[PDB]
Amino acid sequence: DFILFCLRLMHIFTISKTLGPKIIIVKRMMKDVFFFLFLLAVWVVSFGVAKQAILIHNERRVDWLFRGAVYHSYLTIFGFPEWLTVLLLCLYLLFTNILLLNLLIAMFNYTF
Amino acid sequence: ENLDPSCLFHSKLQKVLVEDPERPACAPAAPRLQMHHVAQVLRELLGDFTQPLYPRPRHVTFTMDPIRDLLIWAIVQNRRELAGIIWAQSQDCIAAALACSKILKELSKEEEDTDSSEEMLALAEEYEHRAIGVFTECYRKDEERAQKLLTRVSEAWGKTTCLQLALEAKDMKFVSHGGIQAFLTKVWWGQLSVDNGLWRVTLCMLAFPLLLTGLISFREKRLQDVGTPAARARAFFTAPVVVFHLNILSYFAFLCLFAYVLMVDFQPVPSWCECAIYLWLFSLVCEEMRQLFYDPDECGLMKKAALYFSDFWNKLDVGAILLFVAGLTCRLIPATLYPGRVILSLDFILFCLRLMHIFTISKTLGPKIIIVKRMMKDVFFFLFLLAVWVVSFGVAKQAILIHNERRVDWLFRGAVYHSYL
Amino acid sequence: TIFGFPEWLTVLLLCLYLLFTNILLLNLLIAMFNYTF
Amino acid sequence: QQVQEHTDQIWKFQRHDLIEEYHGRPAAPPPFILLSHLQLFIKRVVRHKQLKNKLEKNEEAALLSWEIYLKENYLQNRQFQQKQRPEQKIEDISNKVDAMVDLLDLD
Amino acid sequence: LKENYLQNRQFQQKQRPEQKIEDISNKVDAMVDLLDLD
Repeated sequence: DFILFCLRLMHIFTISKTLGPKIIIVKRMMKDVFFFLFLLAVWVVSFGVAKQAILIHNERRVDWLFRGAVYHSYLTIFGFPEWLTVLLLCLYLLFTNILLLNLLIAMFNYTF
Repeated sequence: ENLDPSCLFHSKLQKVLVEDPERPACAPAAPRLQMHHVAQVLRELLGDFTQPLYPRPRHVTFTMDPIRDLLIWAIVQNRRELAGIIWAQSQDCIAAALACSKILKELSKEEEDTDSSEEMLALAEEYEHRAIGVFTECYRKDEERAQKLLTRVSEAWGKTTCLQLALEAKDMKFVSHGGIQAFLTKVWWGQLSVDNGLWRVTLCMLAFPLLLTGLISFREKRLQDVGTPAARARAFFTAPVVVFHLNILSYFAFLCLFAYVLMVDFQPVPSWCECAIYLWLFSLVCEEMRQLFYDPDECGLMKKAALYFSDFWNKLDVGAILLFVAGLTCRLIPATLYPGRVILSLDFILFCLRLMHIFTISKTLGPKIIIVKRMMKDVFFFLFLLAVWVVSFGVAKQAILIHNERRVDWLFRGAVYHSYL
Repeated sequence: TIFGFPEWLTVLLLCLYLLFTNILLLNLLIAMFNYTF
Repeated sequence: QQVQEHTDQIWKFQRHDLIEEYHGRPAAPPPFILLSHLQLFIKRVVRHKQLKNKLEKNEEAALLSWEIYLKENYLQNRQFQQKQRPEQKIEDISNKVDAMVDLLDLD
Repeated sequence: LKENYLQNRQFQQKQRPEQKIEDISNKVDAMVDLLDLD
């Protein structure tokens, strides 16, 4: 409830001369922000369960291995093993660090 | 018999006339122009799905609707001012304009002469504009009556509808008219009214008897007012929005169950859930196989397969099928369990990439998918140059600040971790 | 955070932060700075 | 900025086959679909009127006459609007003064 | 002030070039008829 009352303070800048139109613009942009968030979420959970599946055996740990993989996937979202690790890391650097940001550049520049 | 001998159509007519067997069967010195020769060469240009316009035979006489025959004769010689006069007195003008656009757009591709090719292409675009201009005038007066023009079967043009001609001729401006989009949306919602929204459809998908309440739309109010709930349920489940949503929910449950089996239930002896996902994927490929053998028009089976295999998502689907049938026979050999596990993991990634196909049906999201499908091409070539730059500075950093050391995975992987950081 | 059964609760807090912070205000800056540029 | 202007036309063109496939598809989810499959196989053992249908001739004649009338009205509007272009007005004005030139020079 | 506005609007609508061409085209027809009739 405190968070919901503190979101009320954004109503101030509508009375400003040059700030109101920005509020209208972000009220427009929310609609496809949400639908982009859905696809990034399903992509990230896909690569997370792939990473947990390949590099570990079948283990029934409830909050050990699942929360460890969740922390690894959250750390990845915040950003002879040489060939395999280089392949996984270059796949992540290919997909995550480029394409969806280009989609956001395109979509946000479009709706702006 | 008196076409000008410089046009392409005259050369094609000469070729099909000399290639006929029955005229040198009669007399090789006497080739005789018959009307079914013209019908045979028109069937090639206009598309295989139509019928022959002039039938093979086995005072005066008219054919049915002579003005289309005069129009076809005036078009293929590229006579603009004659065709502009003749089309003004035609009978069913919209199908005529679309067929003329299709013929000229087909003829302009194989002429090998530049100025006449540009003249033909401009004329085809002009006739597409004529068709749009008549249809919007028809659409302004009545809504529901003018939809019937898009779907009737005209016997004058080889028993095809007016929509297939626009779809085959790539007439992009006609299909995006807006009345056509309203018609496609009306087909998409099916039986019920188009304005109830998506979330209401999800809730009545969730709840069976909520459809029997007064929270849903209908049109053709004899079904809305008089409530026969078995018929109302059949009409609700017949609409393709509902079938699309049930299919995507079944696909989502399939993906979640496959992830659960791949996580913990992987086992060399066959579990029952492996048989469940096996028959699920068998059902999916059975429906995909059924979609290829449908063709009601007697078209090319190789042409149908070439159309299917040229598709992007169909190629991704058959790639996932190939990876699944590889991983299954890798799993059944008990000495190759871990390769089967990693191959099925990559197969899971390939099946989960299939879920991006959803947003094409969205109104404002499809163009974004087209844009990223364009952007991939230079994303890849930029990735090459960044990779060679980074490995260059990495081997430079390892070379300057260390002596010559032959460590296999100590110093090389340490420098690899430093370069990745 | 500005420099950038607990599974459900931590995932909810982290996805709320990843929703709000990493997206929207940067879009507002894209809009406003592109506008005044 | 190269392709963002007109790709919506390509999407509107690409909408149709996605509509038509699900219109033609049997109404069962992929687990429970197979019985419908074998039901269709019974039709294999022994189109639709929504995208393609043959009308009745007494109704089709009325429809075609209505289309004829609207074509006529469209041609009237197009010819009248092509008269009012300013370039055509200047051309008509230039053609009209030559008759006055010849009439003044001949007498 | 309404009267003054209407005067200004009518005078500015007279000075469009399309209207000037239309008036020029209408004026030459009287000369055509006068030259053809006599």
